[PDB]
Amino acid sequence: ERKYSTFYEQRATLFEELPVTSKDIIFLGNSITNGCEWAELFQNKNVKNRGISGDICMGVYDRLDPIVKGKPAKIFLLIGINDVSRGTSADKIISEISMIVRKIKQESPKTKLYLQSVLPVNDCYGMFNGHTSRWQVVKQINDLLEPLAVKEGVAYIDLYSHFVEKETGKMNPVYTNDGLHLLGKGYLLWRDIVKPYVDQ
Amino acid sequence: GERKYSTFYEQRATLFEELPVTSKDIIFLGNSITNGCEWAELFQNKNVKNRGISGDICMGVYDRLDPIVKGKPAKIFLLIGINDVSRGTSADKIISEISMIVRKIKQESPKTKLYLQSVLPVNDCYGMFNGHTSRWQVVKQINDLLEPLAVKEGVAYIDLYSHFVEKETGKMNPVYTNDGLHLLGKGYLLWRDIVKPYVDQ
Ligand SMILES: [Mg+2]
Ligand SMILES: [Mg+2]
Repeated sequence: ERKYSTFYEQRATLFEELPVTSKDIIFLGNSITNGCEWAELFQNKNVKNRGISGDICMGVYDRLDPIVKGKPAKIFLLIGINDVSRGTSADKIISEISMIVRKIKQESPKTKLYLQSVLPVNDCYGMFNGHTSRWQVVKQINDLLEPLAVKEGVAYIDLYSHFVEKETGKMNPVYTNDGLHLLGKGYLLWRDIVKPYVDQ
Repeated sequence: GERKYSTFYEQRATLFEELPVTSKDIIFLGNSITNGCEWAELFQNKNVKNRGISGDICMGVYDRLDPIVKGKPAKIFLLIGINDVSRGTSADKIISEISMIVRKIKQESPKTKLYLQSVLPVNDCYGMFNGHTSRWQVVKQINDLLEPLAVKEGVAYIDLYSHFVEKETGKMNPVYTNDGLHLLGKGYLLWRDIVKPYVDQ
């Protein structure tokens, strides 16, 4: 909306005022990143939120500078579900994620970059139909995102296999109250999956 | 619309239920104006924690005190009411509900220092959140009563409003906002400057 536009500039202007240091562990993405208290979840003061609700691949791309100038230890990226909601193809989304990977590697070569599987979605709550109705695209993106990681020599994290239900290909509803965002237990699963990579 | 705000509240609330609160913790508690900051970064203080929920109202804050107060935090910083203003709620009923937050906090964690922060001015200039912005006058009505309440209950009143407002208009200085309601980074630096002395008492 005009709200997501305005919220973007609020969060982006704030991040411009906060220093990133070489010890930092950045979580970078859309609402699913924005929704967490990352330092609390890992109990690690070097872990920082660079999530913006409604963010898309090129929104993340356009605000790398206040993050990369700090040369953080780690970036955990989760992006693309909002690009799905706009009818963008997995291939187009992969090309944009490529720009982010290559920009990070060039501006901050020492940063460990971890590409996180797009999370599954679920239309069972009848919300975010632009997202939940393109549930098949989640798999499409990750089947390309993993080889993108191998080619660019960066880690791929499979969150998807944990959050997904075997026989639907949709978000386990115990992780979500809308089919898109995580409840507490959703972030506790994330924590258990990614924790070993926060402590590499 | 209100469904996304309702589900977002349960999302933030259930996460806070999994996040332990301790005797050293400094809590920023309130609505999207609290939610929007990275508090521990703003104050370079690992003890400072975000319990902001976009869209929250006084009774939404009241109903979620348990997982904050049971850890007996060092400080709570409260900023709440503008979403109640947006529902046509009177400054009197708002104060009434803020008074129940204050007594629950004292009762459950009496060593917790509580700080009551002036409700921030709004500005209809951007034509956004017209529920909030048309009612810019109700801001100062709440604050006229909020300072005497603090004094009554023996808790701090922090005046943010006098720094954010344009005295000529009675509205949010557009330099701190792109929508009439929420803060730009600059907005949060002005907030830090005002509150850091209370954060470090
Ligand atoms: Mg559920
Ligand atoms: Mg402005």
